[PDB]
Amino acid sequence: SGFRKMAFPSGKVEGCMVQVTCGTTTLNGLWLDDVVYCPRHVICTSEDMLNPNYEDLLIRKSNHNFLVQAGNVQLRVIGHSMQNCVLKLKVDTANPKTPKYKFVRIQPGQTFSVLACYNGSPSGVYQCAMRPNFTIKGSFLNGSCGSVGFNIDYDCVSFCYMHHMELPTGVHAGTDLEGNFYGPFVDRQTAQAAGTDTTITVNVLAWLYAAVINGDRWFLNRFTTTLNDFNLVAMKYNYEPLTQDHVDILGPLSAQTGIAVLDMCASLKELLQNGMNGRTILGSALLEDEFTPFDVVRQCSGVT
Amino acid sequence: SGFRKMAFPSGKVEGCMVQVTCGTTTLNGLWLDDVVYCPRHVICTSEDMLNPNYEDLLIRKSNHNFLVQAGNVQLRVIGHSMQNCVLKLKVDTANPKTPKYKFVRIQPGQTFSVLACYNGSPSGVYQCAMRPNFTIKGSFLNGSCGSVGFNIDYDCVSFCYMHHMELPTGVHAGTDLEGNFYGPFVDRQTAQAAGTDTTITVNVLAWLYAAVINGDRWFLNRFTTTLNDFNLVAMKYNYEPLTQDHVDILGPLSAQTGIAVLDMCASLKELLQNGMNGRTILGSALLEDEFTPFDVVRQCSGVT
Repeated sequence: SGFRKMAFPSGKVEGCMVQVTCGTTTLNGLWLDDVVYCPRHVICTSEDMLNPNYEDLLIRKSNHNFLVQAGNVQLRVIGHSMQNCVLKLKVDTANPKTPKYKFVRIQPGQTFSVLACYNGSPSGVYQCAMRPNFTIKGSFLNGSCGSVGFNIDYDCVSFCYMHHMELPTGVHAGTDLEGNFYGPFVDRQTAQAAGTDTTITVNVLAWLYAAVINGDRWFLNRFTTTLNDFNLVAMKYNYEPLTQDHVDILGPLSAQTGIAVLDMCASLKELLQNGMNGRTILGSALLEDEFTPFDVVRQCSGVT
Repeated sequence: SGFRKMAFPSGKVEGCMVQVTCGTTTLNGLWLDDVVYCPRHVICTSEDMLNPNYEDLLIRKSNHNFLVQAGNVQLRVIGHSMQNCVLKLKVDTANPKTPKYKFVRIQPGQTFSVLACYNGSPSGVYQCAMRPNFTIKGSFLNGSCGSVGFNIDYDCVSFCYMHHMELPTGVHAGTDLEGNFYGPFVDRQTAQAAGTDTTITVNVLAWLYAAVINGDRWFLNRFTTTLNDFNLVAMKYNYEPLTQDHVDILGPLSAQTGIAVLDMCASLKELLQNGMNGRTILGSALLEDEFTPFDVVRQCSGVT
């Protein structure tokens, strides 16, 4: 029993982190096979970041200008290319600790673990969600760029995120491992405002199911609702519309608890309309939306 | 910027987890040097757990009755002893992945990372605090016993916790790595009620400092207080008494933010008396007490 904001074990990703230095800029790289992936803004002076022309900046860089250190051993850079907003540094040594891996582009509402790194060294691991506005709410200081987000499926690391930017509002923007930003963000120090940070309704419902499974039941009510009725209330509270796809995804939690998804929707409707009245659910005074239905099943069943 | 409930990177501890089986009971062990540490209740049938005589139960066990598997390779058990509530299984092979390590007994209010494991396989990592009543609020299913709690200081793992028990209230009890329970708990399936789960005041204050550092300032007020005045309010709200030792420990956060500890105490006093009025602090609607002053400094400075 008990339900915790749980990250994937980070060892497999720890073995992939390196330091990348170009001129005076140091950040993190991801070493898989004989390629090191890092944010292309490694080539920028903070001055460059105001209006960088990356293709022009990159012309002035050679293989020997990219200093790649794995622990306290230097890797030899034999090639470099830009793919979207990431640099791929070809090295002469395959990472001997390369796990089975994939690159995946996640959807908003999907959760992942971040291994926060500085100078290629892991400092910590925490669980995130891709927000509906394609930001994440991370913990990233200067030097943390190139820190990665991931999921693990048994022995296969799916990399979904590389850290690039903090917006002036202190929220975070990055890319997939093909270097494509999540959302409309660019690797330039300019005005970039995030859109509405809506609540991930399907994740809230998953977490309410987690609460019931774990003995927190005070919020279960005598009501039901419809998708359309619930959605009128979701809209008012800046919750994402709930779709039949979401209801289908919650089916196994519905089944396990014997609470129909639309009944749990009606419980969530009353919580939105009435608030918590100073009560808590799984040690939270707000409705948690950074657990997916898959997360709740995994944690409640003990998948390794 | 941003402040997250962050666990230590778990790789060093992942390399230490093994499976221990005795008869039909399987749980986790910690492999350091040529010793595997596991809960002594590995020798119990669920029947035994009602009133176990561990010395008597252990007489019927030989080295070959303890099956220890590290990945899918069996370790040869050449000795076994009971120390308090843990078994030490001597194996013929030193763990080649043994990190630098210490065994530490933590105080209530101290935080640590848990690597939740099943069948010697890591499922997840999360951050805990030793509660003032010497419980932890974990996420542990059947098979999770022998999962460990730890802190990392650069390259040295300090092991502070081994998981043993869930109380009927769904909170968790375990030992240090010398096998001494935290608090008054015993490895017996009997009535064991936890005492008052008080709030770790010094950790709340640390987290309020983290909030200010991260731009969340709405709760800073025009007031100050005294330790004695604050403590009258702490008592009423089941907060731990604040001591001059706590004020001294908060000194670096006081210094960095320029907010006197007793001024932050007066902000916390108003939050207790007035509540949050539907506002949040670092994405929480309650006062977070599972960050130590050391945690806040580490995260806010980016220690690896």
